[PDB]
Amino acid sequence: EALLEICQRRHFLSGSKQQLSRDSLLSGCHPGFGPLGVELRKNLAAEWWTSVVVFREQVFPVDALHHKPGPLLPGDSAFRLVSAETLREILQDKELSKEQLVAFLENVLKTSGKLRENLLHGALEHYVNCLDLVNKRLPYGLAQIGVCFHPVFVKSIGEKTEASLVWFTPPRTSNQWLDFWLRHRLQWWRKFAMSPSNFSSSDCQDEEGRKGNKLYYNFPWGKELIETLWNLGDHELLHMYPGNVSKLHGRDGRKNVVPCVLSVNGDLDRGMLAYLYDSFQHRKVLKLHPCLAPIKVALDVGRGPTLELRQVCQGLFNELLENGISVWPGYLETMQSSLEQLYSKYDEMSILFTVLVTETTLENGLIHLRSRDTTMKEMMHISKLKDFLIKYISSAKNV
Amino acid sequence: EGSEALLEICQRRHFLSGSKQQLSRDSLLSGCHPGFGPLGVELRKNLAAEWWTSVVVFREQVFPVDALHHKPGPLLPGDSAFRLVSAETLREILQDKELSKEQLVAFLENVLKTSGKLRENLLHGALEHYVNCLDLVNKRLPYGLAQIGVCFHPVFGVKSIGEKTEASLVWFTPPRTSNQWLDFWLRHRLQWWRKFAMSPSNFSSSDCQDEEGRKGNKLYYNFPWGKELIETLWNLGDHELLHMYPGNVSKLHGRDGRKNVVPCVLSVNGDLDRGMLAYLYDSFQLFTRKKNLHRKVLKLHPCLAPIKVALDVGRGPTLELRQVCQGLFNELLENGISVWPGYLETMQSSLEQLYSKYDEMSILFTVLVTETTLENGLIHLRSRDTTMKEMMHISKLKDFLIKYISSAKNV
Amino acid sequence: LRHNPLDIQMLSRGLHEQIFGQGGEMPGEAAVRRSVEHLQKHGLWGQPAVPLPDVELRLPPLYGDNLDQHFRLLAQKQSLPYLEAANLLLQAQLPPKPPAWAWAEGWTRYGPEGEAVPVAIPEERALVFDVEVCLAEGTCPTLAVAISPSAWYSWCSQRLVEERYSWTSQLSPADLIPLEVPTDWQEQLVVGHNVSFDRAHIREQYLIQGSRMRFLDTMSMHMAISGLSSFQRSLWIAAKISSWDWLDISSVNSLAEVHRLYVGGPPLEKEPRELFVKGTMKDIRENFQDLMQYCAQDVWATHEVFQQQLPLFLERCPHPVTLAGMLEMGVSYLPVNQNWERYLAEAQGTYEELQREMKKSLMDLANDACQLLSGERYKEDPWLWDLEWDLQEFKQKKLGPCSEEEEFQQDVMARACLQKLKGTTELLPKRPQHLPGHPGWYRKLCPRLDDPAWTPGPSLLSLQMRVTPKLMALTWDGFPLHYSERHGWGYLVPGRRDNLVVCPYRAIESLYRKHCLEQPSYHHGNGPYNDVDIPGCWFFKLPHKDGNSCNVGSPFAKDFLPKMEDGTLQAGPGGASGPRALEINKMISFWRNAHKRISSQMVVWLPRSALPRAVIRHPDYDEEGLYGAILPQVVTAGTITRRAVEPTWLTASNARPDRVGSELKAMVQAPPGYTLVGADVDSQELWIAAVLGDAHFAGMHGCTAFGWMTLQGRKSRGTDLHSKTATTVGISREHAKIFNYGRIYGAGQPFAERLLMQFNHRLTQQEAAEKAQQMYAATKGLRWYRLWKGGTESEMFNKLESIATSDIPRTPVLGCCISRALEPSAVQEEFMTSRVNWVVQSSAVDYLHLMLVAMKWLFEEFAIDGRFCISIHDEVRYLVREEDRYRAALALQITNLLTRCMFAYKLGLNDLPQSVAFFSAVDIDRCLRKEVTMDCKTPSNPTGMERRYGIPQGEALDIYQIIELTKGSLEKRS
DNA sequence: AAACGACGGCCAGTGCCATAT
DNA sequence: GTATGGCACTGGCCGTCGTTT
Ligand SMILES: Nc1ccn([C@H]2C[C@H](O)[C@@H](COP(=O)(O)OP(=O)(O)OP(=O)(O)O)O2)c(=O)n1
Ligand SMILES: [Ca+2]
Ligand SMILES: [Ca+2]
Ligand SMILES: [Ca+2]
Repeated sequence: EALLEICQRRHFLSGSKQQLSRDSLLSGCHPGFGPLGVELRKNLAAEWWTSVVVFREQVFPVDALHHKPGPLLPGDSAFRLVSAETLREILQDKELSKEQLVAFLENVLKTSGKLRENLLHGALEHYVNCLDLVNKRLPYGLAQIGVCFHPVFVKSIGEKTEASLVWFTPPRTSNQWLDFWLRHRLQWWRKFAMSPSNFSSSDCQDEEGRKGNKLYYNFPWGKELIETLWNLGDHELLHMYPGNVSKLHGRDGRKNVVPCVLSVNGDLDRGMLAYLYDSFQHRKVLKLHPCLAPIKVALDVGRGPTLELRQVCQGLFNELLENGISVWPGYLETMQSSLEQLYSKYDEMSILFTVLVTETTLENGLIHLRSRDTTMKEMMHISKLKDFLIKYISSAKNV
Repeated sequence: EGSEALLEICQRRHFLSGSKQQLSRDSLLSGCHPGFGPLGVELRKNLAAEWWTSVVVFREQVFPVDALHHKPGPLLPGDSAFRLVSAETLREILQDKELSKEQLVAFLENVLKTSGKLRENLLHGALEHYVNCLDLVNKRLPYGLAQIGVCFHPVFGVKSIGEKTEASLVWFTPPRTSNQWLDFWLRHRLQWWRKFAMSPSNFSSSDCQDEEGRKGNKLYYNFPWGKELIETLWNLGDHELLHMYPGNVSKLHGRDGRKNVVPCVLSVNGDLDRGMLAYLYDSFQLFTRKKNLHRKVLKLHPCLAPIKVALDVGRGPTLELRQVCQGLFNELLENGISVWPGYLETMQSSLEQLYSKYDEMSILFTVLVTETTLENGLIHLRSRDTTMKEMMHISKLKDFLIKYISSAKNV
Repeated sequence: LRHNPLDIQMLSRGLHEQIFGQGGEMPGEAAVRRSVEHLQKHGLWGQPAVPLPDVELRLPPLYGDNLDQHFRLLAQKQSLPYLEAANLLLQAQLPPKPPAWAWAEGWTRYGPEGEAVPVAIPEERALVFDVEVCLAEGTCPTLAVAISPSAWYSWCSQRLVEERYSWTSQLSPADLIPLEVPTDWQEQLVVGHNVSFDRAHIREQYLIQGSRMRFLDTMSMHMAISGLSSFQRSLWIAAKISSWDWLDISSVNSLAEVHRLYVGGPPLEKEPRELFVKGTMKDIRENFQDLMQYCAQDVWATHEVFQQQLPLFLERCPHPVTLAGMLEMGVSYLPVNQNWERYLAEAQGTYEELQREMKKSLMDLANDACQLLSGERYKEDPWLWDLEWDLQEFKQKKLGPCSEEEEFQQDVMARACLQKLKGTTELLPKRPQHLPGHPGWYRKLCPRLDDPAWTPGPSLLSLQMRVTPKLMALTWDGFPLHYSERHGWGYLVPGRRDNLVVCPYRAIESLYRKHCLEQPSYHHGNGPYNDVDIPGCWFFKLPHKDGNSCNVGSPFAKDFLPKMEDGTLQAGPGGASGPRALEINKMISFWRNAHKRISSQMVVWLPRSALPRAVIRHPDYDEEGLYGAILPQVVTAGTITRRAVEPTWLTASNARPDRVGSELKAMVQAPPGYTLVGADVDSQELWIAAVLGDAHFAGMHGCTAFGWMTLQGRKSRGTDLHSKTATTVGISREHAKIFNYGRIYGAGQPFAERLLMQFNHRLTQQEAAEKAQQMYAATKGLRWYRLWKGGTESEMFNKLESIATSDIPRTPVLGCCISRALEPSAVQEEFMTSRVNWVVQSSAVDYLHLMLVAMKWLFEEFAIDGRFCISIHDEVRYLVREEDRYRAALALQITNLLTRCMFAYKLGLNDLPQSVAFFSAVDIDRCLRKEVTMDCKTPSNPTGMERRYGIPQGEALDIYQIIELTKGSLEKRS
């Protein structure tokens, strides 16, 4: 699709023409993302964190290790670490070889580690200690954004960066919190979209635990899952801590209760791809939301003395960056092409505003401005521009 | 030995994690510890944000990069590194007579040439991306790629794996300026580590040379037991880049002035977990007048302290106090200040223990709302640095805090 | 002829039989017996030493009968054209000044009837030249006036005639004053007052290859003829002990006073409105004519004083050597590159950074002090107990559910309540309180909250405040500091009782324990003052270098840099503590004072077209670099000694690992294809004194004990003068060196007493007197028969006093007469120490002149592509092209030999010891440093010289190594 | 009309230089 | 072997007077 090739050209995706494909992107075995893609993902992660964690008293960060050592369950579908040092000892003595080598596989389970299939287990491991942070107040949660590895079928490894929130609730209000989080997540996904109608939700059933919900984005070929909410309950926590159950008790209504666990897990790579598709729907321009766009404004020079326009651009660049506004230092490039091609390149990169400096800036202080969403040209004084930009973004955040 | 008290405090206030027995110095240094508590995660996030602001945002030719945690495909046999395999395939392989007499010893070679590995450093992915990222600057040779990620290292059933989070910057330069650039970064990075340090003299640097003769520098922090490495800078030339892209040399070219040349590579790699541990050690105390005022507190820098202010209440009309505290909390969060909602707590101890707890948690200020506040909006404010109380009007609180933080960025 | 009768190896036969006379003469046996008796009484006779390898050279042919005539001929040949120019200028008949000065672009010449014509350059053999610079725009010259023996010339820059608000700060030759002629005789002379300043503004003085133009300074001539010492200058200013007849024949170095002295007549008129020092370019554009008239008046006065001085100088320094020496000393040169700028920047940065750290540390201390308020703990601190620890009163006047949707209403309600509370501003008084509750002393450091200059914490706290030393808890020998009114800062001895607040009675004592167990007052120092009545403790002034009755306004002054050992003068805490702040202060002490001078240095960057071809096509040249030079403003004779003076470069300071910005010397870097070949004279002044004494006594080298020890002593075995004295009296080597140099110059016993009391404050005065008496009796000896003899340097002092007491004292080598301000008739037995210092230092100046003349002759004869770079103290450096680096080295060695031979010839000695024949080593390097091996590690240059800039290590060659490298020949065909 | 905070003016000590501008 | 003057810089004390209420 033209969107994919444009993203490849503008350093959103990383790889080559054949390496980048729909299936590879969706499954997580792609070569990786370009710097603009990384910036977009970082912005999306920051928005997720501020929406979920910052403005809540019962959400805390958690640090889960990418692997779980020690003996594990045998015979399941998940990646494991083959013994590293063992590859050096066997090459100087054979233990009779032959049909007892099958037991070697069992020996793998005696020592092999495992990669992080999901962030749920790591968060669950911290429940007992993190329960103290809230003085055993039963409703509290743990959030984390991290990478996870999945088998793909010779097998392959698919990497997915996912944001996971584990929410502990009383069993009496688990469903209420479930649909509350459903509403909040759906609104958050709709927030930045140019057409929120393409984000949908559905309700799903399971034999164990309780009901759950799935969030889908309608890509041009069909609906694709991007996040799931599951009301797991108490089986996992009880299994992880057999024996004296009292250690798992939180406080609700002045009485002790074993918490119910809900999990909210969303794939950020899928969300980033969905937003890229959304912001692209007779000129090829990516109208990414101002909050999520990786680069806001681009600077350039005009006809005149170089060692003055360059200094003006340097000053404007420093001023814009000092206030947290990302900038594209286009002033460093020579006048290699016409202005229209520069406008088109910035439109494809999703640059919000384009700044043109000219000798008239030196003569009068005026600077030419172009807006991504309107294509109309304007003139503004330099000392104002900074403030104006912030206002714009601020409005986009409040609207 | 203050190493025991410091770590007990660090565990208690959820900077670290795990039981008391498990935690130890060796585990922390090796990277095999259970992990960091929420305060530790917030401290690491602050440190990463400061590093990114100092390294990436302000420069015209530094870009982010993402490197996969694993590298698939064949590799050089003999490294003995861990290999990735799915348990779903750990029984179908040997079923029904697949050379089951003695070739299973030679199957180790298959293990060396069938499965990938977990990346040990962020350099390799950046070197892979170099060619594609070269288009970002129309081949202007001086440019960098930065990334903060997690790496895995074997450590000594018999051996285990330790995970360390590290920030890496690969800077491609003209060869002639290479050495100069080294020094430049050697200064900048070092100053950064001195920026937030209470004792910047404890951070030190040394010069070193590779057995191949290449130059480099090592950055150390002086823990109570000795010097520990926290960051390294190496000049790598074109060796790794040339090998990774055999054949046509010209395709690696970039512009230095008006000369097309293959860049020299400079790798800067710092360990963020070790940096956070060093900063925690530095902020602790570690004489005559100290015999009386033995307060235990972690003087983290305001730019790094995970929590800025803490909110609580006095005894009185609960609903009104709760409403005003909720409003203040919303206002403070809206402006980017992190607040500890202590007004939700039911306590059984005096203000002294509250102050001690907030000090060990490194809370910059503590704001108290009292009955009399309802009359005039004057709240009590106590400062971590001074421990002296003041009366301040609510209508301005927010602004003042911002001001304070802002000054900390520059001063 | 390889050993003199005293079994001391002498010069080799081949060299002795071609430098000196083959016949010569030998001392009588009676003198040898007297010398033997002297040596054996002192106990040195039986100490034979292994001989050094012999040396043979085909020295270049000399001129005349002996060395003296050779040097005279060389100096006269060097100085003839410049004396011709000076004589031409001396007979000048200056026409009248032009009726109206011109508003033109460059040089203009004024003839009869006021006609003005533009010219490229004056094109005159001699000139008197003055320049004026406007400090408002930098250092670029503004306008200048010159006079030849035939016409007047005036010059002005484009920065005056044309107006524009942008001019590049980096200086270039395109804006300097052009004087030299292109390629009427090549030699040219320029005269002026403080002529180095004018030279600094000349276009062609910055070229790498030297030029034949030379500069004679009126100020140096005045210093030589009728200069004054510092004490004499102070008394002369005070007037405008026993004899005052010297005032009418001397004055200060100002041009006005000099013209008043030599010429007399109506005084000179200044400009009360100093349009150059404090005006602007517009003021100059408005007051052009008056400024030009004042400049012409100054030039006329300079010409008159030169007329009146030149014969006097030619009479008081007959020897041609001195004039050539001054001429060559007046053409110093220091190359630099872009690195220089970097250095400055880096140093400045480091400075600022350290200051910030220091400030931060202090602020931290302030915070840590506030807690002491609790429980009145401050009342027990032996430092802060007496501060204003007052706290003021504040002032006044005038079951878990789940949230539903639409909770936004709850947030709006909370926001409305917050807004309702925000409006309760009617009760607050408008005039706010300032940080109540905080101690008043802390509040003094806190800026007002409402100001736009507010900063968090006690940001106003800084060094020089009385609070800072109290906070650091500083101590002196473990005794805490304190401030009073009968003195500035002092220290507190806690051993007092009998009611001499209860804190000082018991709390302070413990501190001393922690220092006494870690190693009527019983402690002795400046002296107690019962006017200060702190209970149970004595107050002692910090010894001021100016003696008692003076108040020390800060314990961080310059004279307190020595501080104490690591076990005192510090506090236990670590980060942000007193020790680290003291270290920072010590680090930045040098830069704090020297930064203005160092950064103000004038630098001119040569364009590519100006570079010699050897640099353009050198493989080690980068097209993107900058190459420039600094021409130091050293005055050839800035002291009555005739010793050169300059505050920036001619200093004993060198790179140190503890001081920031100390690598300044290392930043003088030779351009590609060039090296700095130089050497340090081995114990110059001590050897001069030794040979003087030896010639006085018996005419044999080493006949006196001082000369013996000077020859047979080695630093590596501790037998040299400095180490021997240090091990005999018990002090550091540097302190012993200072003491020895002070004693050599005629300093008496009280000077030694005061200096050795300063070096260690523990030593009492009643024993310091004994120390000084014993040491001087060992060195000097008893005065006369009853009521010098018996000393190791008795004969040296006898000769120095005899020559100083002569009717017209003169240097024993070249014969330059002492200044008229110090003649025995004028002073009448006053300023004797000044004359004793002068004789030795002027002999050193003569030695330097001889070195310069010999080096110039050798370079000219053998076409050595080099140039004199600089001379600092007793070390000399030349900028020599790389290919000749070895040849020049040999020349230097040769010079040394001849020079020493010359010094031996004029005293009546016909031998020279082999020990002092040649330089111990010759240094070859591309930068200036004490040794070619040190990397110059400094806080501002932590990675070292080699790592950062790329300067490798140099070489330190011996005589034999140079001989084998050159085959003992200076010819290019070798 | 009473208490206060702010401030040009004065004093002391330190550092640099007897000179050019 | 005695040491005066002037200039730039910072800190501390002061008595006088507008502002608030
Ligand atoms: N108290 C002093 C000491 C030295 N000088 C001068 C004389 C020379 O110009 C130079 C001598 O300094 P060194 O450090 O080079 O002296 P030595 O050669 O005597 O020292 P060492 O034996 O330590 O090499 O400084 C001086 O005027 N007053
Ligand atoms: Ca002049
Ligand atoms: Ca003049
Ligand atoms: Ca020396």
